[PDB]
Amino acid sequence: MIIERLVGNLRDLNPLDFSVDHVDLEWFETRKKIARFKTRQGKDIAIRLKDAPKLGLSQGDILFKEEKEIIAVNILDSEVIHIQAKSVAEVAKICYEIGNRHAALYYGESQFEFKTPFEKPTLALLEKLGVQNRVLSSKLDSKERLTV
Amino acid sequence: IIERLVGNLRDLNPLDFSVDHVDLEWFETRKKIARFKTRQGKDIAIRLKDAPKLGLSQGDILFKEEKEIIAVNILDSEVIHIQAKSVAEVAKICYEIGNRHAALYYGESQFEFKTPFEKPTLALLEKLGVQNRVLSSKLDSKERLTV
Repeated sequence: MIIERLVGNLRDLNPLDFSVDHVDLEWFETRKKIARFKTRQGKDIAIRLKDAPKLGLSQGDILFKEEKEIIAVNILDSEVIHIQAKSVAEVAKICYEIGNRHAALYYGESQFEFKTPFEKPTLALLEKLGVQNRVLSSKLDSKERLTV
Repeated sequence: IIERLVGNLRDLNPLDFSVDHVDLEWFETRKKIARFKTRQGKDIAIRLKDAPKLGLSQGDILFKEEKEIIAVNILDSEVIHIQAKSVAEVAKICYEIGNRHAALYYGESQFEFKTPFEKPTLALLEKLGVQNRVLSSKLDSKERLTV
């Protein structure tokens, strides 16, 4: 149908248990408040949200639940530079330099880790600074973005 | 014309000396070639070989003959002194100031940072609810974040 409100998330499980269909978003499309998708199973779906989370849609956000049938957001993976900073000093240097390049940036899964989309210049930079990183196909979750 | 630094007043120097000072703005500290006039009115030319990549610092000696010194002094300016509460906040503060393209410097303790005053920057900082005080103080080159 024409979805206006999130119905929670698969994380606050949900043993599934359910027949979950998925909408596949790029990490950059997760901030759309009005749009039309087609689900994995090909259902036609419309979002015009009231009170989208300011951060964007996250993995597992339930768009639809009728009986045992679910539709949920899933974020496609992309190539991502996984930055591992050695100190607080280096954190500020990394963040300030990426912020300068106006690249997107996200919190990693540990204090000194940070994740940005892959872009040749970004990586040139990171290597120039001699910062540790690996490129990986992985998932930029909205809830972990740096506001900006 | 001065081509080489002769160390710094910090590695003292009890003074002891008749120190004249060149007065630079924090943004002028990266000049490699230029002409100044000292505080005492001497005329002085810099064409440096191997300027510190970071800029001239407070107290960098430009000239020493006998007891007479000439040294760099960085004029104080209004500076937002940022005190971040966590590593998380450090990355958000730094990334947002970088975005704004503001200058940024390391403070004197781990979660302290200093940037020129500018209304937007401070608007931002208050918007993020970050702790800061404005103060006339000194942005030393050696503590800049490269870019």
